[PDB]
Amino acid sequence: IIGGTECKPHSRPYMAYLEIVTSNGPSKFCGGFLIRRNFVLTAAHCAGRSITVTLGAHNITEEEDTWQKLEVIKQFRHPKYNTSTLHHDIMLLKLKEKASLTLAVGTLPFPSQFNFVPPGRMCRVAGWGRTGVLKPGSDTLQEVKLRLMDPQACSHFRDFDHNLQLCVGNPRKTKSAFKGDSGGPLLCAGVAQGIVSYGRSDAKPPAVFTRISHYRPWINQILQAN
Amino acid sequence: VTLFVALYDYQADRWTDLSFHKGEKFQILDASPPGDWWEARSLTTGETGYIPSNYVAPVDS
Repeated sequence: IIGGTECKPHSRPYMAYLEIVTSNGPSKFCGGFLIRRNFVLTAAHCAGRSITVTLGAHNITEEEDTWQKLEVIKQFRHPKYNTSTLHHDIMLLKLKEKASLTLAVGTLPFPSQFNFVPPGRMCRVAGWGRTGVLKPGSDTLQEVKLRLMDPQACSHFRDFDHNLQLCVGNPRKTKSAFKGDSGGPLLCAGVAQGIVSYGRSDAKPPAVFTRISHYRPWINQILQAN
Repeated sequence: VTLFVALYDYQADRWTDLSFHKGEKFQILDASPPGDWWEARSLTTGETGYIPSNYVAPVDS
């Protein structure tokens, strides 16, 4: 998160910190969010051989009693995900066990297909990602408020599709989701509307978010069968 | 089968993508999804991200 502030600890109890491993080499990290006691939503591009989710965290370097660290047992990457367009950058993660609902660990409501969110409104996103192009990832959960932009503001992203994607962050400001925030939720007036997908390497906003409402049928299909 | 080399320098424009120099080597991690890009790990930097298939070739080609 660039230009954000430290979250009040545990104030976003659906947040999931994902550590993604592929044999021997270093791990990668993403955000995500708890939508059922045993399901986490994140971005498709965060997939990997094995994934550990940490729930109940604030400072990800300091174990605490609020932590519930759970292994992912199955990954459901959207079947139409494509790496040229990054369309359908969405994935569900089934956890080995159901999380315990506590003040620090809870689920986030996801939208009906009709609830289609429009340009000009301010939304919030949180994450543990980098705080600048050449800055470290953040040990503490950070949040920032960003403007939903018209699709034209995202015209330089390959085949930006307003039905599938949200365009997020006023280009006149430096405030933005960034590397390591992928998979985190975008909330608009307390309701989850987007998932951080991708943006510019140089951190110039806006960035592209998956529009969750479009995917409600697919999400329902996975949740019903699993 | 997963050890590749950059044929050219590349500067990334999406934050999901690796930048790299000609001759840098990669382990290809996932090439299943359709698209111009495969997920790879740089052996030089240890970073994971997408690389464009048309910038790379197997080390033994």
